[PDB]
Amino acid sequence: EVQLVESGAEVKKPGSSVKVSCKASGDTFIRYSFTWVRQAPGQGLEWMGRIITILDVAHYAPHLQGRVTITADKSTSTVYLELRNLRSDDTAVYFCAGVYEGEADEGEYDNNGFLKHWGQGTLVTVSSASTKGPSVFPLAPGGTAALGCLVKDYFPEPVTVSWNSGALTSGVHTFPAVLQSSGLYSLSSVVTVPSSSLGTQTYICNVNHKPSNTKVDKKVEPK
Amino acid sequence: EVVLVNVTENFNMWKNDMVEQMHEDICSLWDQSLKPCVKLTPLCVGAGSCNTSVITQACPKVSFEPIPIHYCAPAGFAILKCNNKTFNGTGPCTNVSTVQCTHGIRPVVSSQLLLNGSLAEEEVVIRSVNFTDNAKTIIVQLNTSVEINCTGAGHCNIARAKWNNTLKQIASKLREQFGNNKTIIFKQSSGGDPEIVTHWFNCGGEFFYCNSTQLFNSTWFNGSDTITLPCRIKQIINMWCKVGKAMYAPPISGQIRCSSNITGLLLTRDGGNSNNESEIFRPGGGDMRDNWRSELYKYKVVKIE
Amino acid sequence: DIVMTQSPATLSVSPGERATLSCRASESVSSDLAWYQQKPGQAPRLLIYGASTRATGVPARFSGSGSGAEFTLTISSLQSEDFAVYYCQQYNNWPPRYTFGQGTRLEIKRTVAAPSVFIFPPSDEQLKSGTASVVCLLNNFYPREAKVQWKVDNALQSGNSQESVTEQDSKDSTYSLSSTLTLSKADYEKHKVYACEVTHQGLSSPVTKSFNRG
Amino acid sequence: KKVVLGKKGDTVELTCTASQKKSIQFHWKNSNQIKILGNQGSFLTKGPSKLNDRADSRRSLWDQGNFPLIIKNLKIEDSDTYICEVEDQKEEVQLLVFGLTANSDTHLLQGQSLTLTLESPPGSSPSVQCRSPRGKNIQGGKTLSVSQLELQDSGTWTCTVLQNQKKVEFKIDIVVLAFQK
Ligand SMILES: OC[C@H]1O[C@@](CO)(O[C@H]2O[C@H](CO)[C@@H](O)[C@H](O)[C@H]2O)[C@@H](O)[C@@H]1O
Ligand SMILES: *[C@@H]1O[C@H](CO)[C@@H](O)[C@H](O)[C@H]1NC(C)=O
Ligand SMILES: *[C@@H]1O[C@H](CO)[C@@H](O)[C@H](O)[C@H]1NC(C)=O
Ligand SMILES: *[C@@H]1O[C@H](CO)[C@@H](O)[C@H](O)[C@H]1NC(C)=O
Ligand SMILES: *[C@@H]1O[C@H](CO)[C@@H](O)[C@H](O)[C@H]1NC(C)=O
Ligand SMILES: *[C@@H]1O[C@H](CO)[C@@H](O)[C@H](O)[C@H]1NC(C)=O
Ligand SMILES: *[C@@H]1O[C@H](CO)[C@@H](O)[C@H](O)[C@H]1NC(C)=O
Ligand SMILES: *[C@@H]1O[C@H](CO)[C@@H](O)[C@H](O)[C@H]1NC(C)=O
Ligand SMILES: *[C@@H]1O[C@H](CO)[C@@H](O)[C@H](O)[C@H]1NC(C)=O
Ligand SMILES: *[C@@H]1O[C@H](CO)[C@@H](O)[C@H](O)[C@H]1NC(C)=O
Ligand SMILES: *[C@@H]1O[C@H](CO)[C@@H](O)[C@H](O)[C@H]1NC(C)=O
Ligand SMILES: *[C@@H]1O[C@H](CO)[C@@H](O)[C@H](O)[C@H]1NC(C)=O
Ligand SMILES: *[C@@H]1O[C@H](CO)[C@@H](O)[C@H](O)[C@H]1NC(C)=O
Ligand SMILES: *[C@@H]1O[C@H](CO)[C@@H](O)[C@H](O)[C@H]1NC(C)=O
Ligand SMILES: *[C@@H]1O[C@H](CO)[C@@H](O)[C@H](O)[C@H]1NC(C)=O
Repeated sequence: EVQLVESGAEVKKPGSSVKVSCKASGDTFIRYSFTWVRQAPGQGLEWMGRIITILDVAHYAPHLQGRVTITADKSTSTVYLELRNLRSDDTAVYFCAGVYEGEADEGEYDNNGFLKHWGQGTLVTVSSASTKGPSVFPLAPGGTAALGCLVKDYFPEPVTVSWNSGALTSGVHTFPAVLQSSGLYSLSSVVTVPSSSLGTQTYICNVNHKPSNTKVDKKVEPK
Repeated sequence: EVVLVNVTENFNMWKNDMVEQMHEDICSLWDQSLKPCVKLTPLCVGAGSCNTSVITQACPKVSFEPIPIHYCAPAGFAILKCNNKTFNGTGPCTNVSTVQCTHGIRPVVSSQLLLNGSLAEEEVVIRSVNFTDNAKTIIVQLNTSVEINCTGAGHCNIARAKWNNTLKQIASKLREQFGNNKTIIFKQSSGGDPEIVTHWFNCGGEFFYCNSTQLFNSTWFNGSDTITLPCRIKQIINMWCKVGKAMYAPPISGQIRCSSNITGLLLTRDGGNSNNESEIFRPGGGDMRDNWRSELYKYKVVKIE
Repeated sequence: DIVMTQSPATLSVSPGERATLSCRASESVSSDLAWYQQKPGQAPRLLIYGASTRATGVPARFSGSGSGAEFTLTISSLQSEDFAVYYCQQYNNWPPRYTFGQGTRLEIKRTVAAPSVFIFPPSDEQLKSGTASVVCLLNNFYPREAKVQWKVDNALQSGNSQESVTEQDSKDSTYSLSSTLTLSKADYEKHKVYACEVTHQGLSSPVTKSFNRG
Repeated sequence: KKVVLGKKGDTVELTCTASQKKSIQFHWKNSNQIKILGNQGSFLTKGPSKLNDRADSRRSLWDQGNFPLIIKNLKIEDSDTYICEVEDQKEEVQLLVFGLTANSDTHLLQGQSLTLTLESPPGSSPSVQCRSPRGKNIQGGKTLSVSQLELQDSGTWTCTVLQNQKKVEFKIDIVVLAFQK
């Protein structure tokens, strides 16, 4: 078995290049072939290419040919994906994947095209937008009441939201972010609570945005 | 075709342009006939950083089946054939004729053992360009065939009694050459590429690498029924025509079966300033020109008009 | 140029029942067909390769069949953990140009549940910024299909709202949805009544939540 | 006589060049005519030599008329004369493999001694010169000794071995401990 660990999220301007990596450990590196697969937000899986590690030979999807390069460093058991001349539509999670091919070093090679082992994925955001933290606005409050926070105008993804420092989880809905026409993201987090609890129990949404190094705590009151 | 009366002619099987022609022809048949999924050849024109040439192409599974080929005289030339039944291949031939073409030669590509070729008419024959040079290949021509039956299930079979008998006859020929007081010892390949270290051949379109240790593990002048050699079909192959690598798709047939006749061997002897009275011989091969030589030794091409 | 097509796009199955997923290729791919499972926020997981060989660690209730251009993934009895997106993958061509289907989403089928609808006016802090977001919340409904419409002063709005929907709830198997209307402060203070109209199978008549600005 | 000096544990490449830029038949042997390595057509062969598992060539160069003997993890006993036979020519090269170690571990006290021993093949008489970080230099044949280390001798020492006009360089790390006066 091999474990695949990928490099951290990237944020790029259109026109830039990106190089993402994938460290394979646990088995014999040259007995595996490695494949890169991407997934744009909301979309399906797209095969980018595959490297026959023992031969140092890579093959690419036609729509990518020319601006994608897959390499492998045998000395550090690391696979690399380089994508050039980035476009906004290159925004996606990039997965490294691999499969055992047989005793390749003894000339056995099945040339398997399916993918058994997968990395955790790398988010690559390609946008003209500049990094910025969210503005957090209250969604102020029948037997149950709804309340929440609006987390607006940040870039890039992701943002995380908790309530009462993780003390409140029941009935919480934190929505997937939407991309605004400004190129900035926006999401709401909501929670439904007993209506008799307003005025006594205080509700605070905690918002964290690592990319901008921002942390906001917003109290949401009846009025 | 026509026996030249009272004519003496010099042959040299080690410097024979017919061998070169056949080599180029077989190499071409293979390029056009066998297509690897990927082939790699080096290119390091002293520029510094190398640039491997990579070709990727459709990879159809096709059963290869060597067909006899005849060589007739090239325009402006004639083929002389030596008739001496036990001609060593290099020297004056007194009984020589002119022929229209060579006999039908099966272009079998293999290492270690020569398969499906011509047998010596009289006794076992051994040939070398220089027996004193340990680095030169020794070509053995048997006078009796030995069957070797191989399967894609991972082994080859050879009758132990027949193999023993042929080893005895080869060893007798070897000490007749190196010293009648010599213990003749057969050992496994010393090493190198897999195509060199094992008995390597193609069967049903697949490349077999069979461990020949059990065939070359005896001492002369000093279970037991069939010899079963463990085999492996491989997909990544070192090229024989030039330096490079080729990758083929896995087998699609569950019943790969070949029976061949062993008709000769390619051997190398261990050199050394060891004043021991024993010669060590190991299976060799790899230069397919030696395979072609084993059949073409009795022919030469001469300029006429 | 081998196109993989999966049907249907969404399959709703009652817990513990059989599910059958289909994959079609635009030309033969022999038996070089793999199936993957993917849950939200995670990498895909290999279930089946060679059309019918179960990958290691995959329960016996998953079964693959077919060859050529027509394939089936069968799950014998759906467990809580089997609800996911499923992808097929062709790997027959050489030189390799491998391709994926667009996926089948396997969802939990439950009885109809009407949304609880809440509306939020823009905060004073946001109005101080010069912009006004109005949020409409549809809470805990089933099935996922809901129509939401914004009306400002009875006038139907278009092009100025965005929707987001949660993944299916792990506990009650419902969905929730937010709809956010955004206008500048100037356009906001130019109108009076802000209303969110909700259409859904669980409701007998469209539901309107509203508030009067100021 | 072409001479190449080697370092124990290191890799050495012995060169052999043919008259034309083409892959032809070559073979490397040692002084006793033991086959080391060569080609058969486009395949590599290895002889029954003690170098077997550590010997190689660079086949990507054969096409360029170059047929090197590469030997990894050198041993002192690898020292010998090697002959490349190619196109009826015989290119000879003497390989000398040396090793240099410190008799006692690197971690030493001020005022303590350091001894370096040169490992050499039979028949070779090399000169050695070592130099500490502070500029302290010592010379000898097989064994070099400093009787008292200074704190300033802590670090990388550089030793040069001279043999047959050629030389090789060794670097040895030596630790000399400080203390509170
Ligand atoms: O290389 C593009 C190729 O991939 C496919 C499926 O294998 O579509 C993938 O990429 C598309 C474009 O980014 C996505 O829309 C889709 O979700 C993803 O599966 C083929 O449709 C396409 O030809
Ligand atoms: C050469 O051929 C002739 C004609 O047959 C024959 O008489 C002769 O004996 C042959 N050899 C010699 C040298 O006599
Ligand atoms: C391959 O290498 C050769 C020689 O260095 C050079 O002429 C050629 O441009 C190289 N091709 C690539 C892909 O860089
Ligand atoms: C082989 O050829 C030689 C001449 O080189 C000839 O004298 C001899 O008769 C031949 N060998 C035999 C005995 O068949
Ligand atoms: C074999 O070798 C000896 C080499 O000196 C040669 O003279 C002889 O003719 C060759 N072949 C025969 C005819 O036996
Ligand atoms: C030459 O070969 C012929 C057959 O091809 C044979 O009849 C004859 O004995 C040979 N010549 C002699 C006398 O050596
Ligand atoms: C084969 O040649 C050997 C001599 O090497 C001989 O003993 C044997 O009789 C020959 N076999 C037959 C009968 O053809
Ligand atoms: C035959 O090989 C020996 C041993 O290597 C060598 O001394 C001799 O030169 C070779 N003979 C010829 C004519 O090349
Ligand atoms: C090889 O197969 C043949 C029949 O094709 C058989 O006669 C022979 O006995 C076999 N030889 C073995 C197993 O050594
Ligand atoms: C022949 O083979 C037998 C086994 O059948 C073996 O014991 C012996 O070594 C061989 N005979 C000799 C000495 O040639
Ligand atoms: C080959 O197999 C033999 C037994 O048949 C074994 O002793 C030897 O180590 C093996 N070596 C190779 C060439 O793989
Ligand atoms: C080689 O064969 C002999 C029989 O001649 C056998 O006794 C010995 O064990 C074999 N060596 C191995 C295991 O390779
Ligand atoms: C091998 O030769 C023997 C005897 O000539 C014959 O019985 C057999 O058919 C031959 N086998 C093959 C595959 O050519
Ligand atoms: C030897 O010839 C037989 C046909 O008689 C064939 O079955 C076999 O494939 C041949 N061997 C090789 C390696 O070509
Ligand atoms: C016996 O053979 C060995 C190698 O096999 C050789 O080096 C030696 O000179 C010979 N003499 C002895 C020690 O019997």
